[PDB]
Amino acid sequence: LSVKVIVTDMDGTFLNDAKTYNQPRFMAQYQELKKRGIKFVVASNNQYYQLISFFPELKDEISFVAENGALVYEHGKQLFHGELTRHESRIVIGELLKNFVACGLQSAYVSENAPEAFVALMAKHYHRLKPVKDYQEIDDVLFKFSLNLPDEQIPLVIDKLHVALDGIMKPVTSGFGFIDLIIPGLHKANGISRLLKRWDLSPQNVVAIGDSGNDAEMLKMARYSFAMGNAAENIKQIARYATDDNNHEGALNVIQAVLDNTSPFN
Repeated sequence: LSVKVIVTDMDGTFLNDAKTYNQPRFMAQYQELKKRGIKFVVASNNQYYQLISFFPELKDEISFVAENGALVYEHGKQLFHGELTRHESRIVIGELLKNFVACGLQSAYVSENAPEAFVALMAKHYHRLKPVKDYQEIDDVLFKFSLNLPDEQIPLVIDKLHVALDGIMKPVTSGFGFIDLIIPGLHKANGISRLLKRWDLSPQNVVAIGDSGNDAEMLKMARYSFAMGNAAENIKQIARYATDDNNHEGALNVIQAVLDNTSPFN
């Protein structure tokens, strides 16, 4: 019944619509959570480097479930990562060679022959982007591909890649003109579970805070599950408890309830 972990999604949850949060209030709150030995976790679809930019003073202290569970960090150190074999990366790239970025542990990668305009645009989206001559030559392992193409081609390319890369990777739509290739069995919720196992804690000790469809599993999992006021009704139905919306510090108010030991933590 004791709160030992607070986990939050970012977009639509810990962040307002302006993609910011009350940093001074959260700092003071975190100082207090640390005194009580309560872990704070950010769990999101977002890139690890996009998550930690929000926490420059806490990034080696709090924990991250990034890239929907393909990357897990605890005390500033990588605890878990997904990866493809040299074999599977070869297979994937073969199929793509019929513009893309490959995501590795140390860098993102693009072909040196890829259109220069595309390479310049990608450079803005990744913390590090390395032009490479050969994908079988790079010393990294890969967990994700991002593909850019005319959006009209997307439904057919998804169908093609779904069968062709079955059991290796799953194609999903991302933004306008983009497809992600993701490792199929890696999810936000099982990324969180990896942290719980490391800490010898149970989902019964967990506060989870979310708003969006991809928060459903994490919310089902946690004993103290909270849907943001802006959450769709289906998410509000899954979560046991409610809080104010993301433009009114709703996630911080949950943390406040834990600190106050008020309901449902009383």
